[PDB]
Amino acid sequence: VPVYIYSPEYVSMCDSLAKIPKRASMVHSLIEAYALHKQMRIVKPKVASMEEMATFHTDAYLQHLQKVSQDSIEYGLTEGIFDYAAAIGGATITAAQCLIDGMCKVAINWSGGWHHAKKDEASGFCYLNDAVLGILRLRRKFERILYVDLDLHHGDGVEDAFSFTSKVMTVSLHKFSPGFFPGTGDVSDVGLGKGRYYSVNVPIQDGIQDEKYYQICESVLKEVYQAFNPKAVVLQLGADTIAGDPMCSFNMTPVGIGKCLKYILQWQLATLILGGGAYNLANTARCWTYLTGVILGKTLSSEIPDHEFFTAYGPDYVLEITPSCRPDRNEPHRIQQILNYIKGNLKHV
Ligand SMILES: CN(C)c1ccc(C(=O)NCCCCCCC(=O)NO)cc1
Ligand SMILES: [K+]
Ligand SMILES: [K+]
Ligand SMILES: [Zn+2]
Repeated sequence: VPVYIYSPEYVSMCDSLAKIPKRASMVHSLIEAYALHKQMRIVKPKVASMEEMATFHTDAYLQHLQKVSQDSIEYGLTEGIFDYAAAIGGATITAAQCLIDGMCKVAINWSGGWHHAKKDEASGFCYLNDAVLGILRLRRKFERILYVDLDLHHGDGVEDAFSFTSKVMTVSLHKFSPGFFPGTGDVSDVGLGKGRYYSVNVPIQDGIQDEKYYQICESVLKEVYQAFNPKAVVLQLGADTIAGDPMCSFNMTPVGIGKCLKYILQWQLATLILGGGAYNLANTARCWTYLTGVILGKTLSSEIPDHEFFTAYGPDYVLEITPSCRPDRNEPHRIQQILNYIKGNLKHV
C-alpha cells in the first residue's frame, strides 16, 4: 500500500511559509474529499536533522540559513524558513526511508520537489533540495537511482548535484527558451567527467499537449530504462505544466502526466513521488489528486466533492482540466532531432 507523507502540522507548516498560500491544505483536502487517504499508509514526516541536510548542503550554508531564519547575498538569499526547509527535507527523507525499509513500493510527498537548490545556494525559491536529500537516502540501499523531473522548469539543482557521477541519472523534460528560468538544460547538457551522458535533458517549447508530451516521455524513458537499468526512481511532478497555470507555457492536463506516471509505475521499482512548482491552486489539487488516484488504480468521480475549498473550483467544479486554445510551438523535426541526440548519448551509457 502506498505511503502518504502527511500530518496536520506538516501541512500547516508547508502553507505558512509557502510561496503559494494554502496550496498544501487544498491538495490534502481534495485527496481527503475523495477518500484516497483511506487507501494509503499515512506516515508522519520527521524533521531533517542538521547531519541529514548536510549530506548535500554545506555546513556554512546551513548555518547561515539557520541564523537568518532566526552575507545572505553570498548564498543566494525570511523568518522561519529554516524550519520550513528542514520539514520538507525531512518529509522526503522519511518517504525514502519507507522505501528502503520495504514498507511500500510507492511513497508520496506532494509538498516536496524543490529541485533548484544547490549545495551552498538557494535558487528558484528553493532553500533546500529535498529531491537530492531523498536520492541520497535511497543511495543507502539502491545502487542506481533514476531521477525524472516533469516540472515545467529544468531540474538544475538535482542534475548539478549528480553531474559527476554515474550512480544517479537525471532526466528532465522542461521548457527551454532564452530568458526562461533557470536557462540551463539544453539537450547538449549531458553531465561531466565520470557522469558524462548520465544527465538527460529534453528541451521543449510552449504549448505542448498530452499526446505529444507522452510520446516524447515514453521514448526517452524507454531508452533510459534499458541503458541505465535503475533500481529506484524519484519522480518530480510539478504541476506548473498544466493548462491554466499562470506560467501559461505548456498546455498539459493531468491525464498526460498520469500516463507518464503509469509508464514509470509499471517498472515495479521503489518510487518516490514528489510535487514541485505549481501556481494555480485548484488545478494543483486537481492534478495531484488525480495522480494519487492513478497510483491507487482508482477512477475518480468528475464532480469536485463538497469540502472546505469547493468554492475554489469554479467555474466548472469538475476534476477535469481543459487545454487552452493556443498553439503547440514544438516542431516535430526539432523534437525528433532531440530524441536522436539523446539516443546517441545513451548508447554511451
Ligand atoms: C509574483 N510573481 C508573479 C512572480 C514573482 C517572482 C517571479 C520570479 O522570480 N521568477 C523567476 C524564478 C522562477 C522560479 C520558478 C520556480 C519553479 O516553478 N521551479 O520549478 C515570477 C513571478
Ligand atoms: K523538468
Ligand atoms: K548523473
Ligand atoms: Zn517549475
